[PDB]
Amino acid sequence: QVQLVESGGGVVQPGRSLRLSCAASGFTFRNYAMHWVRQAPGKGLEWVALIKYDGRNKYYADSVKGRFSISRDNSKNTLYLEMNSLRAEDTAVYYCARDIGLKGEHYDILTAYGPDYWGQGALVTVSSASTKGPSVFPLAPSSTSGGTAALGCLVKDYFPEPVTVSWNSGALTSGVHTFPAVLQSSGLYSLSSVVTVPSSSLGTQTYICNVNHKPSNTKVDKKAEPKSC
Amino acid sequence: QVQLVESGGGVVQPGRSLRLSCAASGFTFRNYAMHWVRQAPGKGLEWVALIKYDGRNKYYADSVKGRFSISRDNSKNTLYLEMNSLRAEDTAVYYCARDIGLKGEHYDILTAYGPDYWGQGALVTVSSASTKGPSVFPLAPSSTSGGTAALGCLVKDYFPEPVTVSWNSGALTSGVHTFPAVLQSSGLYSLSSVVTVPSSSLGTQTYICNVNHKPSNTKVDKKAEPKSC
Amino acid sequence: DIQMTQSPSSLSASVGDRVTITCQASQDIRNYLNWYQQKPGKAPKLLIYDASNSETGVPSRFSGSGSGRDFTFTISSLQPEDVATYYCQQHQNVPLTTFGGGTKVEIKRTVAAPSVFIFPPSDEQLKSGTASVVCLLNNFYPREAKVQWKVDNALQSGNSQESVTEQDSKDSTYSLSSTLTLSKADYEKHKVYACEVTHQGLRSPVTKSFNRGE
Amino acid sequence: DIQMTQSPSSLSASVGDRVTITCQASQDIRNYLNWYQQKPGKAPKLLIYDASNSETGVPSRFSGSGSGRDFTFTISSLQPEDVATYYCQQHQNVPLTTFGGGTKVEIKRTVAAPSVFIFPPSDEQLKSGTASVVCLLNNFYPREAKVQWKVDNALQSGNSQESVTEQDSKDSTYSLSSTLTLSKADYEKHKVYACEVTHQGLRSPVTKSFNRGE
Amino acid sequence: EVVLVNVTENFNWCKNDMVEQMHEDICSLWDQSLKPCVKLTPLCVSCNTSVITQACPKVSFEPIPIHYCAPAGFAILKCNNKTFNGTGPCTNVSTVQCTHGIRPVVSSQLLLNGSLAEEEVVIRSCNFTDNAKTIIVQLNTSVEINCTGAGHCNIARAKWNNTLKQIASKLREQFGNNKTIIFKQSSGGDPEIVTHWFNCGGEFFYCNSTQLFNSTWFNSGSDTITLPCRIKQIINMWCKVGKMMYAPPISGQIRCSSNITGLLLTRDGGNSNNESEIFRPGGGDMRDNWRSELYKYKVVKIE
Amino acid sequence: EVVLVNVTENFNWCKNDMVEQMHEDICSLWDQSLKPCVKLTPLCVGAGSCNTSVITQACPKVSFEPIPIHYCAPAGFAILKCNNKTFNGTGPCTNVSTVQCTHGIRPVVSSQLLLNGSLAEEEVVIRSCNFTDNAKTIIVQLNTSVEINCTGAGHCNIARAKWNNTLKQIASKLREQFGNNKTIIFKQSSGGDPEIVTHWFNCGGEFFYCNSTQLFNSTWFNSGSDTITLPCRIKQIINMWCKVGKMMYAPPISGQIRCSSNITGLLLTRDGGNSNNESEIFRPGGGDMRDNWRSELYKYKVVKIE
Ligand SMILES: *[C@@H]1O[C@H](CO)[C@@H](O)[C@H](O)[C@H]1NC(C)=O
Ligand SMILES: *[C@@H]1O[C@H](CO)[C@@H](O)[C@H](O)[C@H]1NC(C)=O
Ligand SMILES: *[C@@H]1O[C@H](CO)[C@@H](O)[C@H](O)[C@H]1NC(C)=O
Ligand SMILES: *[C@@H]1O[C@H](CO)[C@@H](O)[C@H](O)[C@H]1NC(C)=O
Ligand SMILES: *[C@@H]1O[C@H](CO)[C@@H](O)[C@H](O)[C@H]1NC(C)=O
Ligand SMILES: *[C@@H]1O[C@H](CO)[C@@H](O)[C@H](O)[C@H]1NC(C)=O
Ligand SMILES: *[C@@H]1O[C@H](CO)[C@@H](O)[C@H](O)[C@H]1NC(C)=O
Ligand SMILES: *[C@@H]1O[C@H](CO)[C@@H](O)[C@H](O)[C@H]1NC(C)=O
Ligand SMILES: *[C@@H]1O[C@H](CO)[C@@H](O)[C@H](O)[C@H]1NC(C)=O
Ligand SMILES: *[C@@H]1O[C@H](CO)[C@@H](O)[C@H](O)[C@H]1NC(C)=O
Ligand SMILES: *[C@@H]1O[C@H](CO)[C@@H](O)[C@H](O)[C@H]1NC(C)=O
Ligand SMILES: *[C@@H]1O[C@H](CO)[C@@H](O)[C@H](O)[C@H]1NC(C)=O
Ligand SMILES: *[C@@H]1O[C@H](CO)[C@@H](O)[C@H](O)[C@H]1NC(C)=O
Ligand SMILES: *[C@@H]1O[C@H](CO)[C@@H](O)[C@H](O)[C@H]1NC(C)=O
Ligand SMILES: *[C@@H]1O[C@H](CO)[C@@H](O)[C@H](O)[C@H]1NC(C)=O
Ligand SMILES: *[C@@H]1O[C@H](CO)[C@@H](O)[C@H](O)[C@H]1NC(C)=O
Ligand SMILES: *[C@@H]1O[C@H](CO)[C@@H](O)[C@H](O)[C@H]1NC(C)=O
Ligand SMILES: *[C@@H]1O[C@H](CO)[C@@H](O)[C@H](O)[C@H]1NC(C)=O
Ligand SMILES: *[C@@H]1O[C@H](CO)[C@@H](O)[C@H](O)[C@H]1NC(C)=O
Ligand SMILES: *[C@@H]1O[C@H](CO)[C@@H](O)[C@H](O)[C@H]1NC(C)=O
Ligand SMILES: *[C@@H]1O[C@H](CO)[C@@H](O)[C@H](O)[C@H]1NC(C)=O
Ligand SMILES: *[C@@H]1O[C@H](CO)[C@@H](O)[C@H](O)[C@H]1NC(C)=O
Ligand SMILES: *[C@@H]1O[C@H](CO)[C@@H](O)[C@H](O)[C@H]1NC(C)=O
Ligand SMILES: *[C@@H]1O[C@H](CO)[C@@H](O)[C@H](O)[C@H]1NC(C)=O
Ligand SMILES: *[C@@H]1O[C@H](CO)[C@@H](O)[C@H](O)[C@H]1NC(C)=O
Ligand SMILES: *[C@@H]1O[C@H](CO)[C@@H](O)[C@H](O)[C@H]1NC(C)=O
Ligand SMILES: *[C@@H]1O[C@H](CO)[C@@H](O)[C@H](O)[C@H]1NC(C)=O
Ligand SMILES: *[C@@H]1O[C@H](CO)[C@@H](O)[C@H](O)[C@H]1NC(C)=O
Repeated sequence: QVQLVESGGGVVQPGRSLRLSCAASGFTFRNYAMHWVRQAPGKGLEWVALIKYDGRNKYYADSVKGRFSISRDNSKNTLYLEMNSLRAEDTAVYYCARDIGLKGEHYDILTAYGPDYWGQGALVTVSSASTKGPSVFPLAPSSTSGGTAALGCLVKDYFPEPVTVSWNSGALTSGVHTFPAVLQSSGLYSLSSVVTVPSSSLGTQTYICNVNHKPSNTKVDKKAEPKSC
Repeated sequence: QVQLVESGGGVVQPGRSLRLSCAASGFTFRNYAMHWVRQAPGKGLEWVALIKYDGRNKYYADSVKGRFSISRDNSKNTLYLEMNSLRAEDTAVYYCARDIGLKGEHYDILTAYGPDYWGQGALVTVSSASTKGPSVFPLAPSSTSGGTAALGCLVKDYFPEPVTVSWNSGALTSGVHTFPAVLQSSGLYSLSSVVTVPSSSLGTQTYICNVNHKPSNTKVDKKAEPKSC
Repeated sequence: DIQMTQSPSSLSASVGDRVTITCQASQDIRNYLNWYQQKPGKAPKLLIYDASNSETGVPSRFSGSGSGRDFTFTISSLQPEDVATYYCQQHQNVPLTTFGGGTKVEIKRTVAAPSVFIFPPSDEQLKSGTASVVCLLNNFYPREAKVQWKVDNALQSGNSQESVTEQDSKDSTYSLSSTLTLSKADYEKHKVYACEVTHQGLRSPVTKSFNRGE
Repeated sequence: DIQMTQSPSSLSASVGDRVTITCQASQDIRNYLNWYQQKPGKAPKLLIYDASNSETGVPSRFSGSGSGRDFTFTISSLQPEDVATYYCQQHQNVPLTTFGGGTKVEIKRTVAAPSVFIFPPSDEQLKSGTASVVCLLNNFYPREAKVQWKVDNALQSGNSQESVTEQDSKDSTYSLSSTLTLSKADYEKHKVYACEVTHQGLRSPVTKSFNRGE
Repeated sequence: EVVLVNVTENFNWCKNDMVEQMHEDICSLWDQSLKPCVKLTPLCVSCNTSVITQACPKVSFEPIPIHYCAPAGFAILKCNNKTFNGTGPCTNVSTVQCTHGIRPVVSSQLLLNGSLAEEEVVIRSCNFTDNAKTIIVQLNTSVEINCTGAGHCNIARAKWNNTLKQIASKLREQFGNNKTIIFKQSSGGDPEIVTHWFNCGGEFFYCNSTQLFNSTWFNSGSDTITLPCRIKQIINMWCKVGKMMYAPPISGQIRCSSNITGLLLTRDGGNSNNESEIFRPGGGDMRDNWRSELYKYKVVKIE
Repeated sequence: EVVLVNVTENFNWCKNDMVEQMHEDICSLWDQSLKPCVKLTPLCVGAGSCNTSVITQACPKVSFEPIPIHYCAPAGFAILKCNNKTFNGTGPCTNVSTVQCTHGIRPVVSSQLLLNGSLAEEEVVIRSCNFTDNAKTIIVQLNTSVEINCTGAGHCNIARAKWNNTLKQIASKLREQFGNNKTIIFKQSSGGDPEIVTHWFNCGGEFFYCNSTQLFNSTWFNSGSDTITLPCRIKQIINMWCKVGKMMYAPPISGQIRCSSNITGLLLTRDGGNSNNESEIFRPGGGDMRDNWRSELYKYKVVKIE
């Protein structure tokens, strides 16, 4: 159960500082080097920082030298990365990764051998804006209506990313299409989520829109149902 | 979510008695008349019994008058039908149905207006035989083997009907062909279930035969895989 | 106690066509008549209620008409999945009654060839004692098809049962299954097990063989 | 500090085909090179480590080769879900580096028609003040598709945003979403809201309309 | 009869055996009734004289009041609190040997020939929080409803509209003072519970009460509403005490059409808790009917 | 120096500030060492006439040897020393001495194997800050040293017979701590940075990384060559050089210091969870130098001289 969970995502205004963590588990943490890697929204992967097992030797990218600080508490199996003087360009997703050990297929003693397991990421947005809750509205079916019908939800006016949508508490996956968020003119995001179901079951089944904007402790649940009384 | 679930199917020897139920939900049960309808295996639909909302007035077919008893507990939203002196000819599928209300059809006042929602049925077999578990065997592919290949399972030697087969926990429908059961000379049933898949995926995919003979609490899962070591 | 008549008992009809079913009651029942549709295996469905009313959700192509003793169910444009058995019911009186067996509509389509497969007995089954050899004819039309069995070129009889699905809802094609059951003792004996099939759209009998190796 | 080059930047390829990606380092890095695969949205995955080694669990069809300054990632038989962005990384030195953006592989399949839907503004939303009308194009290929808006036959502009998923992993089909945002004041005005879509595999522009009379 | 002074007792109408008894036993019973008048019409040829004649011969059958009388050694406690709710202690109590005059009338949705509330409109429920439990409305002003055998019932629309308002308001007063109250037709079911079903001795009326329950309240045609009716006989609903069956009066015999004094509403629950509440015509359960009249009684031992 | 009579004190080696100090401060330090020998050969002239003999001095090679470091109790304090030959660290010692200085410790950075250390006096000893915590490192202390010959060429040699026997003794003393009828299994490191996966150690300036997979690959109580040779990688690590203030101390050059030493201890780590049935699994551990220092400082504690 090799797991790396990042925590400490959220917002932070240009100039301030933030510290992210990585709760590692399922492998002797105090024996592996750990990596921080970030990814500008829509752009490629950029290696940020490294730290050897004992916590001594640290290695940084030129794009952060003197602003970021990698560290670790081998007693709480947690990896840390504090960032100072955050610019608009630091707005990215931040992954932590475990460096492959020293497998027999290697034969020389290098500084790092590369990441193998990554965390599921933690979104950090450098904005002088404020957070906001999502307003959830239904998209109901209609009346060919003798085959398959499509319904869904509308998550509108929120900040920042993301908002993980699921259906029937996860009991419905095939057919789901959660769209990428769109940046409106009001600086607020918005996305839709649809699904395809047999119209021969638009009267004997229940569907639930499970929105979850965690950065604002929002957890809405809305019901999709046909109209006409 | 208008649902009618029958329960109490199974076996019963000629002369004995059985009582079936119908868990109704998604509509004020205490306001509708309820129907019992049966269907001899392979034959047409035969209306068996009716009961008005309050449970007072009951109406029976001549094919049961004095043997069957329809009733209801408007407090448990359940409909009941107890059957005495079961013959070999009572071996059938038993549906419960909700009588259409009094739609604004301009209308006159009738005893019944006909069923609209039916239950998914409950199989009752009047046999002096005993139940038995299914033995599940694989049908593996082969080596044109550069296009599409067919595999499946073999559910053999069981009793009584039915045995609902699915694939990959329901995550595979298109291509499925569950055949009607065949009555062997040993009084035991048997059916097959096949499916068509791309032979360009007979090495990177997993298929699962999900048998479920509920009358004997059997739930086997078997793996389909090519041979040659 | 009212006797109901339907016509025809069964009918073949190409997709896109218009199917007409007539209902005829022994005595005047005004417009108190419902039409039900039962697909293969599934549970019945209400399509039309009181002679000429469409249920909600029911496809746009289903309609009803009539009153008195003469009624008429009608699919404007047959679709592949409309293949089912259709019943008419009267509620002018109890007991309720229909034409037992109703009307079975089936699709007529373009003759399609039967992709034939053959599966030898599973090892797990050679243990139990009885060996069952299967034979598949997949997605074909029409339903008529002769299947034969051969062991070392020796035609078998009596020891064979077959089972064929009802007409597909998507491509209107049947699928057949023939099983040859023999004890483990009569199995070890012979080496070459075969399966000869004959279908209209199959210019000449196809075969599928093997042996207890590979 | 080593510069990494990948080729191609992007590539379309039919399922079943063999995809080849090349990596080229500014200086000799022996065999110290890893290949990573990042599906849409998900987090990166290790496929090959040290030039030519398969991680455990990694599918059987992924391989690597090379040494020095020339490397080569290779999918023997592309599968529908192999659609992702692929990065190569070097660890002969710090800082670690890749080709920023790597190689985006996408599937080429059979042109599929866009099942189009249209959902009017929820009542719960007419209250908040702003009315958002949606429009769905489901499971279609290719990605190119013109969507248009019409109110009482009056083409709109500027007030429309669209959002399209990345290529599906099962059926390799995109899905598009176009939203028309107008205040409750500009909504009550017009009666017939429409949605005209144009897709390659759509012989002629499809439409979906309605009104505030449900 | 004898009003108890300062004494308070405990009532619980939803556990009141009178209702059960009164419901198992008890038939309607009609007696012949003569309602004579005179017509005096002028005789002009000089308008000297005038001919007085008696002429309202029509003999009609009228319902006979039934009283539940406390058994030997027991008595009936009667709440005099003009706006009592059924459960709880009554601070004003009487002791009577017999209940008031109840004229049994089978019906759903509308309560006919019943007792009007003394002060303001009253609504009651065995449990307001349980949407299944039937709500019993008791107007303080009766709404006349004219039903002819021809097959229709008439109601002054103005009088009904106003009656609705009063009900809606007393519901708005039970489910949040700023809620929109909606009346909708029955959700569906057997004819008896979907139509305004009631007896006219032997004959049963089924009435399309869809026009009575079709309005929204506090949401910022003709002068007389006419309901379509079907009229069917129901022998199995005739009084059957032992071997004897009691055939009610024949037709034009009994005078159909009465006074609405109550309603039987049922509340729509679930996802109906926010912008508004929805109520539909209910009943079909006669015990609810009997409670409408027996809420203020309880049988006890005379100590 | 002065053995306390009848007096007993409380020790707790897992809370011993000597270890922390000794670990923050303290470098290795090498001094030149002359190990001269004399050869004498007979002078045969004709036949049987070996009347004379020629004595001559040999063995010029100057090598650098590690200088012993002693931790000395500060002014006004002293060091309490356990003499109980099989002490476990925590608890009261019934036999105690008072010394001004600890014994001679020759600091040697390493993981998995403890080099140039103090052998246990009686039998093999195993220690842990908490045996029930699989994370806590197990410190083994042999009572017989295993010679290990490492050449700069890039390999280390160990008499297989001597190792096999050393394993048995360890396995047995573990079987004695985790159920007398358990199968003891030694397996290679589960993986990690090179320093903790290989037998990593210093030879002054230069660092050896050794494939100790052949040392930890056996099952015990489950009823090749005469010399094991370990593959080695030799890398320099300046950042691991002694840095006191402005000065950096460059250790001796190469053939200068004599690589290869005596194994006197091990650093095992136990596999927990599921492996709590019939057998237990131990893998080479360490990489945490505080564990190393504890291996030598278990029997000391600093106190005020009253
Ligand atoms: C060292 O060599 C052994 C034996 O060949 C091999 O199994 C292993 O891969 C190597 N150990 C490590 C961790 O490199
Ligand atoms: C009754 O008639 C009205 C029109 O007068 C119609 O709208 C409604 O559907 C009918 N209601 C019922 C339940 O029959
Ligand atoms: C009833 O209450 C009144 C007023 O509180 C009190 O004065 C009186 O004593 C009580 N009853 C009688 C019988 O007087
Ligand atoms: C009348 O009823 C109300 C409400 O149930 C109750 O609170 C009050 O005590 C009663 N008042 C009288 C006059 O007894
Ligand atoms: C009746 O009155 C009592 C208090 O007099 C009160 O507790 C109870 O809630 C009332 N019942 C109803 C149904 O309002
Ligand atoms: C009791 O009832 C009378 C009328 O019957 C009325 O004056 C008042 O409600 C009650 N009187 C008392 C004792 O408070
Ligand atoms: C009847 O009661 C209502 C309160 O629901 C009140 O507004 C109305 O004035 C009363 N009418 C009469 C005449 O008592
Ligand atoms: C009424 O019903 C609700 C819901 O069923 C229940 O929680 C409540 O306890 C009941 N009230 C009383 C007084 O019994
Ligand atoms: C019913 O008839 C009466 C005459 O007895 C008349 O006064 C009343 O207005 C009629 N009712 C309605 C509401 O039409
Ligand atoms: C009562 O009914 C009339 C129609 O007769 C309607 O116009 C009016 O809004 C209603 N008035 C009330 C009581 O609000
Ligand atoms: C129902 O009420 C609506 C709105 O009040 C009105 O437009 C219509 O006349 C009524 N229709 C029926 C079915 O009675
Ligand atoms: C709240 O109450 C008022 C009556 O005072 C009503 O008219 C209004 O519609 C209610 N609010 C809404 C809009 O639901
Ligand atoms: C209601 O009462 C009146 C007058 O007492 C009577 O003529 C009529 O028949 C009664 N209505 C019913 C439905 O019993
Ligand atoms: C309604 O009640 C009044 C007063 O009792 C009566 O005059 C009228 O005739 C009644 N209507 C019917 C139809 O009973
Ligand atoms: C409707 O629902 C909310 C909970 O979502 C509840 O707290 C409240 O009663 C209603 N909201 C408002 C605006 O009153
Ligand atoms: C110290 O302990 C020993 C053994 O228990 C005891 O015999 C002796 O009397 C004690 N003190 C001395 C030094 O005599
Ligand atoms: C030394 O310590 C051990 C426990 O580890 C104890 O059993 C033994 O008795 C002690 N030695 C002496 C001679 O007291
Ligand atoms: C270690 O030895 C001491 C004696 O010095 C003994 O009292 C204690 O039980 C042992 N402690 C542990 C944890 O092994
Ligand atoms: C104390 O240590 C010495 C050995 O150094 C020896 O006398 C014995 O182990 C201990 N003495 C006692 C108290 O028995
Ligand atoms: C060292 O101790 C062990 C017990 O762990 C014993 O087997 C071995 O013979 C001892 N060696 C010597 C020479 O003391
Ligand atoms: C020893 O280890 C166990 C198991 O983790 C732990 O629960 C216990 O607290 C530890 N004891 C001490 C004193 O650390
Ligand atoms: C280590 O060196 C010694 C000589 O000092 C030699 O005898 C021994 O064989 C070497 N190591 C082994 C055991 O191979
Ligand atoms: C010691 O090692 C040899 C191989 O060198 C092995 O065969 C034998 O089993 C071991 N003997 C002991 C001490 O158990
Ligand atoms: C462990 O020892 C076995 C022989 O007992 C040998 O085949 C194998 O190479 C060793 N395992 C590893 C991981 O090197
Ligand atoms: C003890 O050792 C044997 C191996 O010789 C092992 O197989 C067995 O499980 C152990 N006995 C038990 C169960 O105590
Ligand atoms: C260990 O000790 C010997 C002799 O003191 C020395 O020559 C050698 O350098 C040391 N080995 C290590 C690795 O420190
Ligand atoms: C190893 O151990 C012995 C002391 O027991 C020593 O004489 C020998 O020279 C040592 N060898 C090394 C390499 O230090
Ligand atoms: C514990 O014993 C069982 C039974 O022999 C064995 O299968 C299992 O692998 C052992 N546990 C571990 C972690 O080795």
